[PDB]
Amino acid sequence: STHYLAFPRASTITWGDDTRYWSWATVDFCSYAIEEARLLQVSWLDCRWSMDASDFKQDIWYNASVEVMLTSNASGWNVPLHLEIELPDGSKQESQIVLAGRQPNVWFKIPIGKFILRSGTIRFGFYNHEGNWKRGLNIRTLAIQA
Amino acid sequence: STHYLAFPRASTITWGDDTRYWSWATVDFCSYAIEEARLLQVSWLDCRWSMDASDFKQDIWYNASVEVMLTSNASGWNVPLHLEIELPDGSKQESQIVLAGRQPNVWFKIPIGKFILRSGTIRFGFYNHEGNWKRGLNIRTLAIQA
Amino acid sequence: STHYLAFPRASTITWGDDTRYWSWATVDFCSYAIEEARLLQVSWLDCRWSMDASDFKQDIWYNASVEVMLTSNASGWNVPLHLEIELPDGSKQESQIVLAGRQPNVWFKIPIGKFILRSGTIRFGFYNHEGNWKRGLNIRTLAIQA
Amino acid sequence: STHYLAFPRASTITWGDDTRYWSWATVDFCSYAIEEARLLQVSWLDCRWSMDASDFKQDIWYNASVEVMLTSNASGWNVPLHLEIELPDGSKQESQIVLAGRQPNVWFKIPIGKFILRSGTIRFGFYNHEGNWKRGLNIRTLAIQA
Amino acid sequence: STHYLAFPRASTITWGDDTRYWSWATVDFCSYAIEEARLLQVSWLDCRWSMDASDFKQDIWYNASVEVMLTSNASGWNVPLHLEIELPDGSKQESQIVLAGRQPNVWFKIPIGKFILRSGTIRFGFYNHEGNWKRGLNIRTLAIQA
Amino acid sequence: STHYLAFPRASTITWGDDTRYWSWATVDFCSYAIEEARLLQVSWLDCRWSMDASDFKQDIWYNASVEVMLTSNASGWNVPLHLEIELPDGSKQESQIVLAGRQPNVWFKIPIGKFILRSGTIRFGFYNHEGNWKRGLNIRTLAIQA
Amino acid sequence: STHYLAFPRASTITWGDDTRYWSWATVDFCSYAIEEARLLQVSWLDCRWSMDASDFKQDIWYNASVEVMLTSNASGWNVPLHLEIELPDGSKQESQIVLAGRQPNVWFKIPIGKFILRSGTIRFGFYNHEGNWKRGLNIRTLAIQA
Amino acid sequence: STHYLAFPRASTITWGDDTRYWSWATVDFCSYAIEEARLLQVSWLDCRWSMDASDFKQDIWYNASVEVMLTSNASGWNVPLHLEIELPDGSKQESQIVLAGRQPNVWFKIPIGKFILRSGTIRFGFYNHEGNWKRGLNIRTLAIQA
Amino acid sequence: STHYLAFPRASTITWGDDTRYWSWATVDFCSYAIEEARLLQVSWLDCRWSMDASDFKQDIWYNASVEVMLTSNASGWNVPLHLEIELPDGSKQESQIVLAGRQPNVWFKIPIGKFILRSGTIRFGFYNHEGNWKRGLNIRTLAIQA
Amino acid sequence: STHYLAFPRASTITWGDDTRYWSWATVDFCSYAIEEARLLQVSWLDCRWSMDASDFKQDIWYNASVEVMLTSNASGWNVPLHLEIELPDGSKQESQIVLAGRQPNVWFKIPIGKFILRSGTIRFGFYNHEGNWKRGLNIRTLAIQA
Ligand SMILES: CC(=O)N[C@@H]1[C@@H](O)[C@H](O[C@@H]2O[C@H](CO)[C@@H](O[C@@H]3O[C@H](CO)[C@@H](O)[C@H](O)[C@H]3NC(C)=O)[C@H](O)[C@H]2NC(C)=O)[C@@H](CO)O[C@H]1O
Ligand SMILES: CC(=O)N[C@@H]1[C@@H](O)[C@H](O[C@@H]2O[C@H](CO)[C@@H](O[C@@H]3O[C@H](CO)[C@@H](O)[C@H](O)[C@H]3NC(C)=O)[C@H](O)[C@H]2NC(C)=O)[C@@H](CO)O[C@H]1O
Ligand SMILES: CC(=O)N[C@@H]1[C@@H](O)[C@H](O[C@@H]2O[C@H](CO)[C@@H](O[C@@H]3O[C@H](CO)[C@@H](O)[C@H](O)[C@H]3NC(C)=O)[C@H](O)[C@H]2NC(C)=O)[C@@H](CO)O[C@H]1O
Ligand SMILES: CC(=O)N[C@@H]1[C@@H](O)[C@H](O[C@@H]2O[C@H](CO)[C@@H](O[C@@H]3O[C@H](CO)[C@@H](O)[C@H](O)[C@H]3NC(C)=O)[C@H](O)[C@H]2NC(C)=O)[C@@H](CO)O[C@H]1O
Ligand SMILES: CC(=O)N[C@@H]1[C@@H](O)[C@H](O[C@@H]2O[C@H](CO)[C@@H](O[C@@H]3O[C@H](CO)[C@@H](O)[C@H](O)[C@H]3NC(C)=O)[C@H](O)[C@H]2NC(C)=O)[C@@H](CO)O[C@H]1O
Ligand SMILES: CC(=O)N[C@@H]1[C@@H](O)[C@H](O[C@@H]2O[C@H](CO)[C@@H](O[C@@H]3O[C@H](CO)[C@@H](O)[C@H](O)[C@H]3NC(C)=O)[C@H](O)[C@H]2NC(C)=O)[C@@H](CO)O[C@H]1O
Ligand SMILES: CC(=O)N[C@@H]1[C@@H](O)[C@H](O[C@@H]2O[C@H](CO)[C@@H](O[C@@H]3O[C@H](CO)[C@@H](O)[C@H](O)[C@H]3NC(C)=O)[C@H](O)[C@H]2NC(C)=O)[C@@H](CO)O[C@H]1O
Ligand SMILES: CC(=O)N[C@@H]1[C@@H](O)[C@H](O[C@@H]2O[C@H](CO)[C@@H](O[C@@H]3O[C@H](CO)[C@@H](O)[C@H](O)[C@H]3NC(C)=O)[C@H](O)[C@H]2NC(C)=O)[C@@H](CO)O[C@H]1O
Ligand SMILES: CC(=O)N[C@@H]1[C@@H](O)[C@H](O[C@@H]2O[C@H](CO)[C@@H](O[C@@H]3O[C@H](CO)[C@@H](O)[C@H](O)[C@H]3NC(C)=O)[C@H](O)[C@H]2NC(C)=O)[C@@H](CO)O[C@H]1O
Ligand SMILES: CC(=O)N[C@@H]1[C@@H](O)[C@H](O[C@@H]2O[C@H](CO)[C@@H](O[C@@H]3O[C@H](CO)[C@@H](O)[C@H](O)[C@H]3NC(C)=O)[C@H](O)[C@H]2NC(C)=O)[C@@H](CO)O[C@H]1O
Repeated sequence: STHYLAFPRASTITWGDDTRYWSWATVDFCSYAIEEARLLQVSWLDCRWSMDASDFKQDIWYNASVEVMLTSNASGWNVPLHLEIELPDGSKQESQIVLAGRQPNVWFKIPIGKFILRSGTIRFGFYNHEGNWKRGLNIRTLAIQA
Repeated sequence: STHYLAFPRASTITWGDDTRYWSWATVDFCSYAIEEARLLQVSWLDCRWSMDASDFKQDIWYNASVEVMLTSNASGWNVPLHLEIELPDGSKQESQIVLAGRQPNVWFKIPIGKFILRSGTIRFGFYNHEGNWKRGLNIRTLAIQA
Repeated sequence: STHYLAFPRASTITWGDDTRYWSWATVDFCSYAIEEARLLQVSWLDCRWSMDASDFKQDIWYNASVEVMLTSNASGWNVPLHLEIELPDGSKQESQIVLAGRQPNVWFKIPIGKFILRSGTIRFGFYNHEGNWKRGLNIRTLAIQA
Repeated sequence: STHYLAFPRASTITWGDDTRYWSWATVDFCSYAIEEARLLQVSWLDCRWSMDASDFKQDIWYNASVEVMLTSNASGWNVPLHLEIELPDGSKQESQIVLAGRQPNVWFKIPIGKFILRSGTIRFGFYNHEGNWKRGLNIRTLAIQA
Repeated sequence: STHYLAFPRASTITWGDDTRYWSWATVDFCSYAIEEARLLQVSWLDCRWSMDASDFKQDIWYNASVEVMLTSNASGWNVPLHLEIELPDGSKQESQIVLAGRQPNVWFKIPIGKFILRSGTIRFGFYNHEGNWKRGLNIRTLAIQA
Repeated sequence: STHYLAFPRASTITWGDDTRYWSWATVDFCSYAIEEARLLQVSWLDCRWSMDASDFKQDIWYNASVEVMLTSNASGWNVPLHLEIELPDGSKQESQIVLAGRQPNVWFKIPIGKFILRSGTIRFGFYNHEGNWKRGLNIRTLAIQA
Repeated sequence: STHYLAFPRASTITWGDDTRYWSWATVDFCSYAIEEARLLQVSWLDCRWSMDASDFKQDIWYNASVEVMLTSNASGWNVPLHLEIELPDGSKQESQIVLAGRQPNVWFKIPIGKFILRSGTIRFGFYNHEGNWKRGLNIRTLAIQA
Repeated sequence: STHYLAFPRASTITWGDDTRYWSWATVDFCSYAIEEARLLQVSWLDCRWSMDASDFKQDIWYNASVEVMLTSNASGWNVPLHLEIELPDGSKQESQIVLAGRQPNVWFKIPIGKFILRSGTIRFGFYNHEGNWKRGLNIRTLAIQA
Repeated sequence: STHYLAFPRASTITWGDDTRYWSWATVDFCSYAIEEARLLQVSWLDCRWSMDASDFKQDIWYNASVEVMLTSNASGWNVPLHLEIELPDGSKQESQIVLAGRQPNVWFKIPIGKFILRSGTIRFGFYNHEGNWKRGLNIRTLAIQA
Repeated sequence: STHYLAFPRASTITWGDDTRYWSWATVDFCSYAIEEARLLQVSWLDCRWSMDASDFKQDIWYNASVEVMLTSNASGWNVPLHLEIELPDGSKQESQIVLAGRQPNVWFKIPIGKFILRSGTIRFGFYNHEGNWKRGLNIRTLAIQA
């Protein structure tokens, strides 16, 4: 069951405020006004939510997902999209996914890992820092469940 | 626009795990499994979410709401439901609302106050500690917006 | 806000007129002479007000309460006191309360349910038909509010 | 002894919802929240409670009163205030009273007549339909006694 | 260019003053205090502004719009919302729109027709008189332009 | 609360169409295209909106204002600007204001009087007919409130 | 006591398979997966279960009910919904009900008549063939009891 | 998804009406009154529902189950319980199950076979005709699904 | 005579893309669409145009100005606004101006210095880095003349 | 929106300084003194602005236009006017326009192409090098927009 939904405005997005690279659109989500982050083009693709471990219950397994959509204009996804949960000790749940040739214009949930706590910043995010242009990824929300 | 939804499982509820007083029900909320906290009866009514200030962006006004529903069986609401945001310094946004004779079986958003930052625990919650029995309040989510 | 107060004389009470089981006392209620129904002892405990739906406004949520007092001599309340609103179609808001170990000699409002109308008899009441003796309940009024 | 109190919200008041002519104010009446109907000015003065005969016990004489207050701003009462109980057969207990030069700011009970039953709508009310402006009548409650 | 903005208080709304069906909320509109008409529920949905033809210039084409918002609680809009301009000769610009499955929580301008004059009442409005319940339409203003 | 905004295009302005004396400029006003009337120079300064009394609700006090701006080039305002509401009976709410030495380049609302109805043309306007040149007054809108 | 429950998939529904007019939704009913028939809109409303008399015991009175729910979007029910049991000889138990202005979002059982046997098709159903659009009826099950 | 539930009263049970061998108990099943068939003891164990093929849709695969419970007093189940669907042509889907040493006091669904149609009696049932005593099987319902 | 006009979009503005501090508005400038940079509030006030020396003619004196407007809401200008032209060798034309108590709502041209060339980046700008809040400066254009 | 206006004095014009062929005239442009380049007659028609790529923002599409006017004395335009943007790599946006038989004495914007950057001279210009005499073209400004 879902503990937190966090919307991309609560995240840090490199070039997030620069309309050459990113855009925002107001939409309804089960009666709540949210803003989707809509990637036009960027090379330093980086989206991180920062939350404290004390926000979460200890001695219980959490899983985290990011809900996204590829547009008809999608390109540059022939590279590994790195998925990361950083715990307060400095350790990392590292995984990757390749978004190339997935169906456009449907929402899908990318799992970004699992964690358990036994106080301090937890980072949830995805990134690709390579010199190619990523285009046409829409971000809806980070979900944290237990 | 909505930055965080936090579901009652992420909160501390006095007698929350005791099926004499509280129950839980799995439902769908925009593709996501959540559990509604469904009050049968309690005298110490207390629900608190704990989040850290570093979860939030500075130099911007946040408002916080709690989405609830009264059942057909609702009673004991002829008392002030106290609403509280506690900031890290110990200071408090205190307000109250009276839920008696409201429409049952419709979701409504109780505003619990505003805050702005210029690091540390922020508490979002509602409570009534009086010796009467509160009955038939369903809790969906805490919403934090900016 | 309160639409109708109905005093126990306007109700049907099994054995109401039999001074072995029930008694009446004249008192003042806000400038108005009323008679409290004071249960000495009864096994068939049954109190019903009958009012017509056309007495009430449609497309609005009503709640109904019964104001009572337990005496120092109270006993037999370790049973479910059944609470009922019967609508004209035959359908029922069924709930219960247990009066055992409440404070004696203070007025309290028992909620007996909620209703909304979209013509015909509406019944408001409480009953316990078990073979034990209920003792020491004083009834002041049925309140109907919106 | 009092069988029913009915508050003006349960009644039909011509222009009742129109704040050019009528207003409402929340006050307490013996633990119960009621709304007083407070006439600012109206020419078609008409207040009617509708209750069914089956609400009442047969073979017993009922009397009905309306508790009102004139304000310091009272005027237009140099006309007959018509008092009426309409029985289900269509027949009417007609009387009148002149409110001019009465003490302001004290509650007084206007008797509006008597009835006995041996099923159907009973109307309790007062009216004046003349082209002058009635001002400064506050209505508390209809009382029905036996 | 805009000749008149007319706010819903200047209009006739069936059940407009009845808080079971309609509500009002004070908001700012470019320096000016206006009241939005916020439909909770009604079956006889009818909103008409009445203005005289002499208010308007002759031998010039006017267009008229009504600015509205659907809430997240919107329902009953799977029926034709009738749009009408009645000229003083009795003739009518009749059109309709279906509001079902539109984006909630965004203002949009419904065009209600065009007219040209070559003295007497002009009616601008929208209605649906069917026995279903319309819910969750907020009305900002009628605009008349030329 | 505001009932009608009327823009200067809906008014009669002596020499309004003559670009030696008056000019017009398209601007946005809360999403609505309006045209400001911008006085360059005129001696017969006269601006009148004509609306019918039946456009307005009876038994309620209306106030009317005209929102204007003086430019840096303002002059000839060392005379009384006459403010007038003409009612259908022929009677007039006459007031005046002196615009000399006010702050330029800020919008301010000139109150032009009050009226109540207990059918026919109502005129709202301002004028000065003296042989001097009035210069540099920009007109935004007539507001009618209740 | 209940002899058969028959779910709408076992019935014939005009336009049942056409998602412009009807939809289906999988839900749980006491451990059993059923599909509710959910009317969006249709003009030829017709739902018939066909069962043989030999399915049933002779010399005993059966009653049949259909359990339905009106949605918040309900409309077109200001017409008689015809209720019909056709026996093998061709004879019919004809009755009707009007669903307009009933509470939405609660299950209720429509009785569709009675039969007794002393071999061949029995039809249980409801229909309305008029040119208006029926909307927002959800069907759970036909119940046959004795 | 479930097409028909058929309760044991609709079936033929050898010695069903003889309280030495079988008993019945009224219980609630998702708001419907049903009677469980509760085997005390019998040697000729035989339960058959009879329905006509025309009750069912052709060219679609049906499966049938019987929901039962073994009591703490269960015995004699160390034999094959024969499961049978007889089609109208006379052909039979024959299978068996052994109920010995199953968990008592939990409902479980015995599959009794599959069928497809390309008019006439279909028999669904289970039997054991051996001379031993079967004891402590409770029958809830036959389910037919597609 | 004017050689180049450069509009604030062509410049770097600290917090320029952050709507907490800066905003943009589309306006017409002699038939050309430009965006005015409109300061709401900022502490690090910094605006720099970057152009290359090869953009300019050598052996001729250029002067540079910035056209701005203070709003009615202006504040924090009781500090020196630093004006700067940086030449490619690293040398700087430094001057300052105090904007406090200037006329609001009129465009004025701030001279930011002079330069002459005898290849490389030239920076034209104004800044104030002090910890107070600057508010209500609108920027139209940098002008370069010779 | 417009990023730069560049006036013909900032450009190189073959024979620009020779009053046999070209002339200059001081005029006002939105408060700014500019000089129009007014062609009397020339055979080598060539006008080039030189700006550096670092003057412009990367990863964004720019379009460039030249605003001109033909005089009543215009002639020699029965040839292709070549339009050119040269990028630093040496590559070219080549297009052409024919100015013969256009309206004289109105400003019009000739688009000269589009560019995007992913450091060095960018050339914007128009030319015709043929041996005929071009006459009566007035140049106002190069506009660069994004
Ligand atoms: C050269 C190549 O392979 N392709 C180019 C892209 O690399 C380039 O993207 C930009 O790359 C720079 C350099 O990595 C990014 O900035 C760096 O990354 C982070 C920003 O948070 C920071 O830690 C580094 O200091 C910073 N180094 C710099 C400024 O060089 C920059 O974010 C990328 N820009 C964008 C818009 O994504 C793109 C666009 O510049 O061009 C390709 O040709
Ligand atoms: C007697 C009466 O009228 N009311 C009874 C209620 O008081 C009682 O609810 C319990 O009340 C007690 C005292 O208010 C609660 O105790 C407190 O719990 C809080 C938070 O966990 C703790 O901080 C206090 O120190 C603690 N004080 C104690 C233990 O005395 C207790 O939580 C309430 N329990 C519930 C389930 O609401 C109920 C049931 O005990 O009966 C009423 O009749
Ligand atoms: C049996 C026992 O241990 N306790 C006795 C009580 O049962 C008994 O109360 C009386 O109970 C009967 C039946 O429960 C009540 O009679 C019923 O009355 C209602 C209408 O009032 C009618 O619908 C029923 O048919 C009728 N059933 C009968 C007569 O069998 C009766 O009201 C109860 N009386 C009182 C005063 O409550 C008490 C009192 O006699 O004695 C206990 O020992
Ligand atoms: C002119 C004068 O001396 N007095 C005016 C009043 O007559 C007038 O009061 C309004 O009078 C009309 C007519 O009596 C009322 O309309 C009546 O309303 C009733 C109830 O709904 C309805 O049954 C009648 O058919 C209807 N008569 C009609 C339609 O003519 C109206 O209710 C009165 N208004 C109020 C607010 O009481 C007032 C207001 O117009 O002005 C006096 O000057
Ligand atoms: C003479 C002086 O000092 N100032 C002159 C201004 O008076 C004059 O303005 C014009 O004045 C005339 C007379 O007041 C205006 O004409 C009047 O207009 C109204 C209708 O608008 C009409 O009912 C009157 O009959 C008419 N008066 C006449 C013609 O007798 C006229 O509108 C004014 N014009 C303007 C542009 O405001 C100006 C301009 O003529 O000149 C000054 O010298
Ligand atoms: C125009 C108007 O007022 N109402 C229209 C509706 O009538 C129409 O519903 C369709 O109506 C037709 C005619 O009644 C229905 O077809 C009929 O019904 C059965 C089919 O089971 C058949 O036995 C009849 O002969 C057949 N008559 C024909 C085909 O003419 C049809 O089922 C209705 N459609 C639906 C989806 O309910 C609707 C939609 O067509 O439009 C209204 O405007
Ligand atoms: C029965 C059904 O299908 N739905 C019910 C609705 O009919 C009903 O709303 C009320 O409906 C009537 C008629 O549509 C409306 O009465 C009319 O009011 C108008 C405007 O005042 C007037 O012109 C008509 O003369 C009058 N018709 C009558 C009285 O016969 C009435 O305004 C509606 N009320 C509301 C609140 O919208 C609603 C509520 O009763 O219930 C539905 O079930
Ligand atoms: C003797 C032994 O070992 N066991 C005894 C059981 O046989 C007996 O149960 C009864 O068995 C008979 C024969 O199996 C059953 O009669 C049969 O009933 C069917 C269906 O009606 C019918 O087709 C047969 O003709 C009939 N067979 C006959 C008459 O021979 C009978 O239904 C069984 N009864 C019960 C209650 O299950 C029991 C009880 O007599 O005793 C065992 O000792
Ligand atoms: C403390 C006080 O009275 N004033 C506060 C403002 O100073 C503060 O504005 C921010 O101030 C900081 C400190 O100078 C600025 O940070 C600097 O920004 C420049 C430009 O990017 C950067 O080069 C410096 O490294 C950086 N120093 C840091 C971060 O340590 C910052 O830009 C200012 N922000 C704004 C919006 O102007 C405001 C809120 O930011 O709070 C005042 O109370
Ligand atoms: C001869 C004819 O039919 N018409 C004559 C025009 O051709 C002539 O204009 C001059 O033309 C020459 C050649 O087109 C131009 O010279 C060129 O200038 C460019 C750059 O300015 C340079 O790259 C070339 O090297 C150079 N070519 C040479 C020198 O051969 C010259 O610019 C033109 N002059 C003008 C004023 O446009 C005119 C004027 O002499 O006379 C026509 O009759």
